[PDB]
Amino acid sequence: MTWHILGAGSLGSLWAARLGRAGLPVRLILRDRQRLRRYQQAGGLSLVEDGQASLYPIAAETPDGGQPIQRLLLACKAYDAEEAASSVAHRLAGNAELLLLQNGLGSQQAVAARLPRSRCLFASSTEGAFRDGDFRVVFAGRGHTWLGDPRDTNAPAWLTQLSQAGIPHSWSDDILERLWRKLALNCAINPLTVLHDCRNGGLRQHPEEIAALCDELGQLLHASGYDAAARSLLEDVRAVIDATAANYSSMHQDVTRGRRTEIGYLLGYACQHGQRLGLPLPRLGTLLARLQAHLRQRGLPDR
Ligand SMILES: NC(=O)c1ccc[n+]([C@@H]2O[C@H](COP(=O)([O-])OP(=O)(O)OC[C@H]3O[C@@H](n4cnc5c(N)ncnc54)[C@H](OP(=O)(O)O)[C@@H]3O)[C@@H](O)[C@H]2O)c1
Repeated sequence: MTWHILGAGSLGSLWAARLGRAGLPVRLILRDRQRLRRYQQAGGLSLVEDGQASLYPIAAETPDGGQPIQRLLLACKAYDAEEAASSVAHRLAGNAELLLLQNGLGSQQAVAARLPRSRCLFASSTEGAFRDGDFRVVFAGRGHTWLGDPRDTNAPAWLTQLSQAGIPHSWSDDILERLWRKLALNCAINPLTVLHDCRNGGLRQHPEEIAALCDELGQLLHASGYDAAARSLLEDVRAVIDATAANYSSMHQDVTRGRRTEIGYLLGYACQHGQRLGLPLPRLGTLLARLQAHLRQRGLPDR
């Protein structure tokens, strides 16, 4: 019943540390043998909570070696999920279950199609963590993780050992309604924060734009069958603005650091989904066209 962890980043290490320190079998899957040596010279994962650093010596390995994988946590970026899961597709057993921690939509379905003999569970986390070195992660803020599977709504029995490890979670019968809620939340805030180069509190100065975006995002939510999310969206957005008024959004921090943006699974997925239907979403489309041009202007990928 080993917890295999693919993607020893921010969320990946935070999960690996909490699972391993609670006595559960955990195994890190690092990229190559070079990373495995750099991990063994460090001695384990360093977790920083309220300034206090602790060393968790979690066993690690490479994709080629190891035992069969019956439970895998995919904790990489959405644009790397397809390539990550395929690197250990040769070790997946017939009863393997995958926990997909990716943000947005699109990559989860791509992983499910690439691995049809495995069960892919969807997750939506609000926990905060960032890296401060190759094997050092700061537990920046507590949060919650929703779980669920659209095909198989029965909850697995191993949810209890997530509680033992201190990992807050809840099983949702309609997990896609959660992901669409968080996706529409991301589209109304993060693209404008990049184009205007401002904190989330700065969006108060653009109230007409927020209302126009939430309107088109509300139509997209209703056509997707999520009526409750579309009615409360405008007030859900304004609540997040006040709660994170002093913060820079995640997409703003990616562009600032010259990193790739998960746009292809957030605003890009939303504009494509409305096209698959029949909804004209012009303001979301021009917002996407501006954000793509903003990314290309700095040599960053537009997808
Ligand atoms: N971080 C948060 O607080 C947070 C909160 C909510 C949601 N999320 C979502 O969770 C996901 C992960 O975010 P993160 O901040 O944890 O990212 P991150 O810091 O970039 O960690 C991703 C990790 O995956 C590894 N990886 C990528 N492709 C791989 C491959 N093919 N084989 C092996 N390892 C591979 C990377 O290795 P390298 O070190 O070599 O690059 C990296 O360690 C994202 O979709 C994000 O939107 C994150």
